[PDB]
Amino acid sequence: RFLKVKNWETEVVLTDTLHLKSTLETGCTEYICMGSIMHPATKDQLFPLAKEFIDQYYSSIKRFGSKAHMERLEEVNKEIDTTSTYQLKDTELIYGAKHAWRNASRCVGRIQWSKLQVFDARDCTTAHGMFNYICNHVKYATNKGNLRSAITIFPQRTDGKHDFRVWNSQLIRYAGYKQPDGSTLGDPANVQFTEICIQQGWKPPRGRFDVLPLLLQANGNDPELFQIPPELVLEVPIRHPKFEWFKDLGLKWYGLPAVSNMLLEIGGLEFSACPFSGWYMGTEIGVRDYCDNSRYNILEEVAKKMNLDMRKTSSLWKDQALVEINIAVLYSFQSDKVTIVDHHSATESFIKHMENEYRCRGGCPADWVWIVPPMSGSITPVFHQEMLNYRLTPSFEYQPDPWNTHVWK
Amino acid sequence: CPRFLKVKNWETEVVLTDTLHLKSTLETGCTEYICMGSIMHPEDVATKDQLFPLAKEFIDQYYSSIKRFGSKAHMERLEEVNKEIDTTSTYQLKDTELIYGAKHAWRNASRCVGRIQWSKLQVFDARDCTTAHGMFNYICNHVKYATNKGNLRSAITIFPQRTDGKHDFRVWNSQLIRYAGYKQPDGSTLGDPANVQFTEICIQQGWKPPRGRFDVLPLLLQANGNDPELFQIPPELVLEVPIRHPKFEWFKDLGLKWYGLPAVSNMLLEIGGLEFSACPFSGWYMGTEIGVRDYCDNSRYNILEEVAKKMNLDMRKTSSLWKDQALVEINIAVLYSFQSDKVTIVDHHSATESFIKHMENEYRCRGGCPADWVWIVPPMSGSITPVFHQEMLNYRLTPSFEYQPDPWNTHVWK
Ligand code: HEM
Ligand code: HEM
Ligand SMILES: Cc1cc(N)nc2cc(-c3ccc(CN)cc3)ccc12
Ligand SMILES: Cc1cc(N)nc2cc(-c3ccc(CN)cc3)ccc12
Ligand SMILES: C[C@H](O)[C@H](O)[C@H]1CNc2nc(N)[nH]c(=O)c2N1
Ligand SMILES: C[C@H](O)[C@H](O)[C@H]1CNc2nc(N)[nH]c(=O)c2N1
Ligand SMILES: [Zn+2]
Repeated sequence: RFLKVKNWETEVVLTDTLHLKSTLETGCTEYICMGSIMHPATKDQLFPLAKEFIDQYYSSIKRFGSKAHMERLEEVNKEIDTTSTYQLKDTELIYGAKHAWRNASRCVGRIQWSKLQVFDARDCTTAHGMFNYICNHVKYATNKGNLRSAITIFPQRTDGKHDFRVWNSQLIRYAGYKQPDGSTLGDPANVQFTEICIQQGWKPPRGRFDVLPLLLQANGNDPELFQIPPELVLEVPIRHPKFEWFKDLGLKWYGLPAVSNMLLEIGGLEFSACPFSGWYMGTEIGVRDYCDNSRYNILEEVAKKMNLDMRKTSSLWKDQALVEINIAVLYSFQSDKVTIVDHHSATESFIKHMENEYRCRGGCPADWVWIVPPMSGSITPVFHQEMLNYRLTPSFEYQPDPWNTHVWK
Repeated sequence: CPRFLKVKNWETEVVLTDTLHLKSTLETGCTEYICMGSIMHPEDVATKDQLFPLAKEFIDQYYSSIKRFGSKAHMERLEEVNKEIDTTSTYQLKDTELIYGAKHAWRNASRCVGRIQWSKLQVFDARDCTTAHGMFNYICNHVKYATNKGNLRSAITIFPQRTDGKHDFRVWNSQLIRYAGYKQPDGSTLGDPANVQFTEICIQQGWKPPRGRFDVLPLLLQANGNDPELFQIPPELVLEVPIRHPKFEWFKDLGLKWYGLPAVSNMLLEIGGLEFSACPFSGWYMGTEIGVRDYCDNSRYNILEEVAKKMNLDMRKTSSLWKDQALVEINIAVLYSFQSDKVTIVDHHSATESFIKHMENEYRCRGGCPADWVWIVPPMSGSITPVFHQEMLNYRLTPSFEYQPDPWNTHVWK
């Protein structure tokens, strides 16, 4: 049955028919909602999954039931029969990748989904080759600050014993170190991965913003360390348009957000290595990266320099320091002409994007809990926007951290 | 379902195990293939057969709570209720049961961040009420008691339950205390835009509006299914706070003020299958309720722009975050004004911190705590409050507070 979503600010009402095409589960039941939970093949299973994907591909290019469509199905069935798997055509690969992004309920940036540069790395066989592909990705995506969305797709999972994995959670991240006393130098989110690198032979500068090495795993072998050429890593020193002391905090960040630990699923096939990149919404750095307790935690230091009253919470000193930090981040990127979007602008685009999708697609899966920005929620248009969440394929999925699964040789 | 459900806090890595969801009663609106957790809203009267098991379930729960489950008293109460349903098709709650039910409707309110206080709730029994004048009397006493000269005390007043659905008691007001909103011919709105509809209804019922920015609405009260009647709440019973700012001298020049007592009156209380259509209840405010939503919402007082102008922020780029900056100062002002005037209020950092402690305790001692993340997380600065990183489970336990249609949509005029 059709479902309605209402915007309470504008009273605009959209009708969802798209959810009727979903097949994967949300995590919820009729009795319990799990909307705030972060994480709620064989020949036999594979072909219908493949058949489904091939179907909507040919439906997308308006050639459903064509001879070419029929033949492709017959070709895929025979190939699963003989080899227990199948390979995607280049067109299918690109379509599948764009629609995995399109279907990403938690991404507020999806108005861009069809502008995605797809790099086909399924011929890769070694970690050295993975390194090369990734360098090319980073260079292309960065584009001297005029960032471009991209995804590099490495060979699909075979028997599960020969997975390609990027062990980094992002291509570019700063190191974190457990200090002797107990605190943390650098980025606390990355303390474990940093130690994994150090064990593998990485010589840490033990600085505050050390770019981590790539830890790359090809065909199920032991992962190998590589250093991204520094000239490929674009960074932005964070300063504030009024507070001239803000630069004295010695903060900077990287311009390219590039998530590398997720799994891309297309027509039953699993791509365990598929780093993808876009550009930042300011809050991702300014709110989460800098102000989470389990992160850089600079709220105190900034509020002190703003000489704010920090004894009582009701002075909202945390709230004030937060806005200023996020002003600094936006101002810094824009001044260095590195692509960035503020949460007001991003959330506006998303409402516009939703309207588009309801119009041409009959819906848009959207995770309110993740779509609403981590600051100033209700003065953004998405706060008052009702959303329906459901799981469409092709999709990006979570997967276990490889150091929990890998058997070292 | 399985017997155990785990939730994680991603900031502290604390994990909690929920068994209480097994007692869940109604549908959530979600299914296996769709989540509706951001949907605001995902005659009637129960029959003898429908009522029997619902009352039994509640009476069982009550006697379980006072450690007398299976006792002679438990069994006699069950038999008494059963016979009363059999021969009257309804039943009456004992005072103890009524008080227990009301407290637990609040305890079970998944959208409420303030539930650490749930056991401290003054329950006013108004089931002897027969007329709108009497409703007015009970409601005045509620306001005076709850307000306590600024030392607010949470309270609920419960009017007679529903019978045949044609004799409902209703408070037509959405809250006991709200400001009027007036639509102007030129398209603009004076006062509170959120209340324009109810204001017009009052004006049609006979109310003479002062037509100001902060006119307290009259009470519109329906007893026993009769046409509603208008009453003016004694002005001295309405505690208000002028909003000023601890640094900005000019903030007072905005002429803003708000009322101290948040008292919601359009919800339905459901206990053991009985339905109390008029059950006004009140607590004290979280600042953002007034400072973010009431003031800064576009379809509300919308002073963000004017505050920004007096702060001389660049308002041409959104990326200057002039809105964000203004919003903070506004909420600073609200909190400062209330505290200075010794009127009870809580900032979002305190409330969310208290709620986390509450939730943990509930998981520990009750086996869970239904919570709606979408409502629990505050409308500003979400990620720097401890609830943002806390996974939650939402499900519906009874007794409960429910939504119900606005009474003008269904009322048969005499
Ligand atoms: C082009 C600019 C983009 C912007 C501004 C943007 C913005 C965002 C933001 C703010 C989040 C929440 C991140 C967090 O809080 O951790 C997010 C999540 C996500 N994005 Fe986008 N994004 C962009 C491009 C992309 C691209 C190119 C892809 C894939 C091809 C993508 C796929 C995803 C996925 C899969 C998630 C959430 C993963 C999960 O937790 O399930 N995004 N995005
Ligand atoms: C004691 C101080 C209290 C505080 C600080 C508090 C705080 C809040 C807040 C901030 C909300 C969200 C409101 C909104 O965003 O519009 C809320 C909702 C709610 N509260 Fe509380 N509350 C308190 C007392 C109470 C009491 C005494 C009751 C009932 C006995 C109650 C029942 C509810 C219910 C049923 C909702 C959500 C209603 C819905 O589903 O829309 N609360 N509370
Ligand atoms: C492609 C892209 C762009 C962007 N601005 N942010 C992302 C953020 C994520 C992301 C990052 C981290 C997590 C879990 N901490 C969940 C999602 C993934 C991709 C992103
Ligand atoms: C008892 C109590 C205290 C408080 N501070 N806020 C409430 C807020 C509500 C509430 C207010 C508004 C809405 C829908 N706009 C839904 C629930 C209900 C009760 C409250
Ligand atoms: C669309 C969305 O569900 C709606 O605007 C909700 C979101 N969360 C909320 N949370 C609270 N506390 N109060 C609200 O009014 C809302 N509004
Ligand atoms: C518990 C909760 O689901 C978790 O902290 C989520 C909430 N919403 C989020 N939203 C975004 N965009 N990013 C996040 O990491 C989170 N964290
Ligand atoms: Zn759900």
